[PDB]
Amino acid sequence: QLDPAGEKLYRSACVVCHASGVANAPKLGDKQAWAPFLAQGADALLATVLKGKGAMPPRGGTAADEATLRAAVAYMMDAAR
Amino acid sequence: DADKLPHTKVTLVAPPQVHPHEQATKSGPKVVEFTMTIEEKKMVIDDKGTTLQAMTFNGSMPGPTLVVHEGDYVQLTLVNPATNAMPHNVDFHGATGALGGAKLTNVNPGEQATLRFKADRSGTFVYHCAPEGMVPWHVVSGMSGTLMVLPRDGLKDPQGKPLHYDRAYTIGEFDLYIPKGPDGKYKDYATLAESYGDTVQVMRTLTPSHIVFNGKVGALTGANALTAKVGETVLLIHSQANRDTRPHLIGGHGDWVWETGKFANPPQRDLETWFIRGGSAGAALYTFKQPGVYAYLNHNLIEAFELGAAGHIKVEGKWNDDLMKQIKAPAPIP
Amino acid sequence: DADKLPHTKVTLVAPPQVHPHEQATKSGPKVVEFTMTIEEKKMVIDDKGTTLQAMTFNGSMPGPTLVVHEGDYVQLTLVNPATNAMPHNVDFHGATGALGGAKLTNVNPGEQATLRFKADRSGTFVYHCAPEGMVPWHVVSGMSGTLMVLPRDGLKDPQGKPLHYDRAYTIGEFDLYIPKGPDGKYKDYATLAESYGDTVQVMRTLTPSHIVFNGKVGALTGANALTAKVGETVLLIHSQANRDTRPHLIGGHGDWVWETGKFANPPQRDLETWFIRGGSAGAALYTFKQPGVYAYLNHNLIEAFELGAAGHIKVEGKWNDDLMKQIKAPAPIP
Amino acid sequence: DADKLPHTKVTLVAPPQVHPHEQATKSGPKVVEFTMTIEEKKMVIDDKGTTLQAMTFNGSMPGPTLVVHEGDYVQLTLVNPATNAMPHNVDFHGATGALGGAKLTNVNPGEQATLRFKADRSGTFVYHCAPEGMVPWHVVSGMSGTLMVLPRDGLKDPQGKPLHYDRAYTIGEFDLYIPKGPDGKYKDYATLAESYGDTVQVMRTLTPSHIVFNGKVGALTGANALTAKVGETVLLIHSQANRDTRPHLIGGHGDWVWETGKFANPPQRDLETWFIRGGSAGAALYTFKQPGVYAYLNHNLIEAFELGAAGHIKVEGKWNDDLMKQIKAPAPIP
Ligand code: HEM
Ligand SMILES: [Cu+2]
Ligand SMILES: [Cu+2]
Ligand SMILES: [Cu+2]
Ligand SMILES: [Cu+2]
Ligand SMILES: [Cu+2]
Ligand SMILES: [Cu+2]
Repeated sequence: QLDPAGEKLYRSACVVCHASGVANAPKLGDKQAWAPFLAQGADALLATVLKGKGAMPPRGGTAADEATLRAAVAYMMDAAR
Repeated sequence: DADKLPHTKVTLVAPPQVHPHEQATKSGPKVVEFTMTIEEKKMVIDDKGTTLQAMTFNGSMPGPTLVVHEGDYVQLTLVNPATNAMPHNVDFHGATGALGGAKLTNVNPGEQATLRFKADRSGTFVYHCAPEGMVPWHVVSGMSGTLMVLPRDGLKDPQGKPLHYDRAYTIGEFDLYIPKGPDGKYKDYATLAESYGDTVQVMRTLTPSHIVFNGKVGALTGANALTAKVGETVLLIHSQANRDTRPHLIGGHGDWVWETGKFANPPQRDLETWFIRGGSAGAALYTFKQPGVYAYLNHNLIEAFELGAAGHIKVEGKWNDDLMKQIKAPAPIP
Repeated sequence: DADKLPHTKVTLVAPPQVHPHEQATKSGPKVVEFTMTIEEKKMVIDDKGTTLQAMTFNGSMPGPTLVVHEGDYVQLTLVNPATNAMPHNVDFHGATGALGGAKLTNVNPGEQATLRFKADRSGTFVYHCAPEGMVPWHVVSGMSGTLMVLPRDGLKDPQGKPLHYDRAYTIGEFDLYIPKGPDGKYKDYATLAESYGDTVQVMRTLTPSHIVFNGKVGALTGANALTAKVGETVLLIHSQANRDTRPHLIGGHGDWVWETGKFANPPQRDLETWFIRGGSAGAALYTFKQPGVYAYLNHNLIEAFELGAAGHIKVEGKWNDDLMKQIKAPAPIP
Repeated sequence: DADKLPHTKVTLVAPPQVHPHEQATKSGPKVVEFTMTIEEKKMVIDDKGTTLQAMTFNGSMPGPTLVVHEGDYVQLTLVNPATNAMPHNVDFHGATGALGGAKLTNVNPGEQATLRFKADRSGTFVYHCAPEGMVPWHVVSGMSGTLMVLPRDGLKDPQGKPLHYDRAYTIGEFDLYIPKGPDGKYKDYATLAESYGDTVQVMRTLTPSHIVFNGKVGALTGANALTAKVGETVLLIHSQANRDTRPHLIGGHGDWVWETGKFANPPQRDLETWFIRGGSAGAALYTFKQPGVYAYLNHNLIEAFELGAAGHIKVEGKWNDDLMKQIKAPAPIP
């Protein structure tokens, strides 16, 4: 079951790149684009968000805690199922 | 061929000043090299401590004005320090192709790029950041400035007579969209990206919370008022990258104005108020005839006095009674 | 020397009329004397009985139009009767210095002042009240009008050919910001000062509750419609001291239009719709070719028909079938 | 005498295309016959499935562009099929008399009418429905398009030099006022009439929910992107029947622009952004110099990227490094 804190974080910040695909960010809900990410699993995706990757800044450019970031990753994964 | 031309490096200056230039020049085309470094920063934008999660070229709103001459090539190095969080780029309205250069200048934090383009059209032109997918946010957050491309023999009136200014000022007007919380107070955000969602909500209402000259309410007032003298001719460059404005000099006029900002068109004279279309820069000449403090403002007076779109020019010199005289000072009705 | 020049006194008339003048004149420059008296008053602004706590020059919105000629001096006595509550002044966009005259004409209730200035630039120019710290409220509450400075030689087309009108009308467009109560009904205020705070909140939304020609919905309609006839040339002076507007004559055109309102610039011809920048007055000539009832309006049609920015012109004369013919009247599809 | 003039018949085409025409012509005046049929229909205005209860001329927003030459007579048969619910008519800004023809073309469902008028003024002119008491609703619901009246000698620059275009495209920009329900989602209505009351409430806020080119977010993208080649001159006709807009070609310019849309006036050159007044049509020529996909948009970037006022031009040809060159690709800061 998702937590409302994830979507809230997504809507406040992450959406700026992931709504469309700013700098080739995998778009929210893009089923094919997200398939390989789903296969990596949630922990790996969360680790990437925390670290930053390419044009995605560390923590997706937020000051959110790990649990809230996990919840936002979960919301993003959910939209791709 | 640009590679065969002399190269000159220009040192930029902070608004409202404009870097030293030539107007009319006997020089032929050259490659003029500039560098700008992007700075994201939280900035206080009014008298009441309201903050903006801002984005800037060179640490200022607007970015500095770049002057060349028609037929010069602009060669810009754009630096995005690793200390920034977002990717950026640059779109010059004065340039031809590749979305104004935006497609060729995509820089992530820690990266830089160099663009050359031919400035083959005279006029004041907006430049602004335009990262694909997040364009309006970067513009409204502060990423715009002006390129001025002067005709090789300077400005001309509609009959071809030479016009010369003694000083140039650059004013960038910024429509801001700062979110309020449920308690009715402006929100302060810990990071740039955390400000986005609530900011786009405000953007969609098309109603700015603040409209400011040069990055804050009162930026061009008090100690920081513009200055001039009776007899001096000033060029007032006015950019608005996102929304219309209507500049007016209170107690003055636009003597010669290019409101669409393109010098190959004849200017209009004697303007009370002119009109800068969102996404352009225009230019006005005025020669002061009276001393005193003037207001330079957006003549939607709510936008000017309530929301912030107003500055001052303090002018020295001798009062001219022929132009204006107080015949009877305020006194009781007889 | 303005002293030593002959003086003349002009009696003003209420909008939409304009006081008798000369276009092309053989007269030399003169000091033209005017008086205006400020009136604060409650006014009904729509057909539902909504009121505005208004402030006016000479009892009308807009104030009367003052006509001189380029090179004349305007000498205005401004009277603020003791029956008023607020201090007032006047800022002429046609004037040079002292914030348009505002600094020299600060009159408290029970006071008057006399200002002279040289009308050295031709055009239609806004004048409006501008008390320090109170400017937008005084302007949106009704304190604006037009100064028309005609070239001594009359109006001219782009090729320098003479243009002449048979009658002039003056239209002031007023964006109003009337507060609503918790019940969603417009508020009605006992006193002017009482209206201040609530009005400032509505102003800051940048959304007018009403936009009216000449002080109320339907002011220029019915018994009060403007009139002309086929073959007659009319000058339509349009002022908007605070907000942009886009005049259009339904079934007509602007034959010759100075949308920025400055007569030394060539006019444009054949306009369907023109643009008056907030903080300016512009002028259009039209010669009627067809009889009937025309609408003259702001062509944001919501602003016109929903909010009030529309008037009528009733035109006498003979229908011209060459210009327009009903070939088949509405009839059933076979 | 227009009776006695030869008649010609035009087959209209849907936007953004414009029916084939002559620019300069050796033909003399003719009566040019057009037919348009009104269609009220529910339309999907984005890729998300949002609907508008729309009203159109000929099934499209905008209606088709009609081209004649100055001195021709336009003879329009307007049909309002029995299938429709509302009365309609047509007001041509290019016509003189009877509210642009609206008084002579009132057609109830199941009726048609034929109007002739003399196109005696050159320019791009809006036409729109204007049923008494319902004008703004019909217009913002989709009932507008452009009449282009070309000079008989073709388009001219400010010195009277001939300007020729290889293709013309017509873009109608529509500010939509789509109501929202308690769930924050746009409302869907079963019939046109059912949408009226809620739509009027949105209109009065003066804030569009969407602003679209040619009836849909992203209408001018993909298979329906505008197209051209390096070396090709395009005429971009831009109509806005209700609200201001500020067209801009990203990476390009307006080489020659008639922003008020009236060809007997000299065009301006080298524009970055131009201004179409609500209730008018304007036109810009541009000759492509670089290949690539350009954005053509309203440069209030919120209106463009958030609300929908943006389209594409796909341009074939060879890149020109003289005009623009990536000197250094994005790479790490040294
Ligand atoms: C806390 C908010 C954010 C979340 C939860 C989030 C989530 C994710 C996730 C789960 C991935 C896939 C990881 C992978 O590619 O292996 C990803 C990738 C990416 N994200 Fe985000 N993101 C956020 C913010 C942002 C922002 C603000 C930007 C734009 C500055 C951005 C741009 C990107 C890009 C470009 C990639 C692909 C990286 C590459 O392959 O180079 N993200 N994001
Ligand atoms: Cu940026
Ligand atoms: Cu731009
Ligand atoms: Cu006052
Ligand atoms: Cu003013
Ligand atoms: Cu209709
Ligand atoms: Cu109209």
